[PDB]
Amino acid sequence: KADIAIAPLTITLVREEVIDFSKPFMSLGISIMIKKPQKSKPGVFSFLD
Amino acid sequence: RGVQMLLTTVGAFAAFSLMTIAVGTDYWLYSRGVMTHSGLWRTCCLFKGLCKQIDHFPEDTAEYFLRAVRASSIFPILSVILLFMGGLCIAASEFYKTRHNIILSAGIFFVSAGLSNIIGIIVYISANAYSYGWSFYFGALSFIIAEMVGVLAVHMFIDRHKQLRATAR
Repeated sequence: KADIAIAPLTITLVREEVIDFSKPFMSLGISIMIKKPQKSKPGVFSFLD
Repeated sequence: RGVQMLLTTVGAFAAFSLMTIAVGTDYWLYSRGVMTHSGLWRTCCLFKGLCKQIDHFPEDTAEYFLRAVRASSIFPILSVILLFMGGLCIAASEFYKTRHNIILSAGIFFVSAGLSNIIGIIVYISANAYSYGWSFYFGALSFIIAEMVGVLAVHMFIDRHKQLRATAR
């Protein structure tokens, strides 16, 4: 149905069994998403801080 | 003699009335998403006129303890009940003062109730984190009148103690 796919498709072993793949253009990995640490209320711990 | 006692009595009555007005309404003011007043129990906006209990305690363990103290106004309500108990003790000691030692304990409980009301004012100021209400200033004025009434009460107590020490010799 298509000729070539230019899209972020994950290159796996089970997808090599039917089609081919070129070399990766951009490497990546699994990351950690947290919020930015803003100013939190320190409270009673501020006296001997 | 009795004039200073009547002045202390009406000062305690005025401090209790201003504490009641501070419990009642218009303690603070906060611009919500237009200004809105609050009296440590419910909030009222300036739609305009609707009132609801906005004292929702949920949305370290010391933060949860501070939230539990700021919730339901545990300090100033018990402070006002202790002021009522001290006023009842002063009214019971004003008529037929048989024992000359209950006035000292009543004044000590009155000063401790004022200190607890100041601690509750510190809690209510710390939990606020824009303007302020008039009942907060009324509660501060009642705290000043309570401090002066405690000073006058212990002054009359040491005068009565000096009179008893002079008559006992």
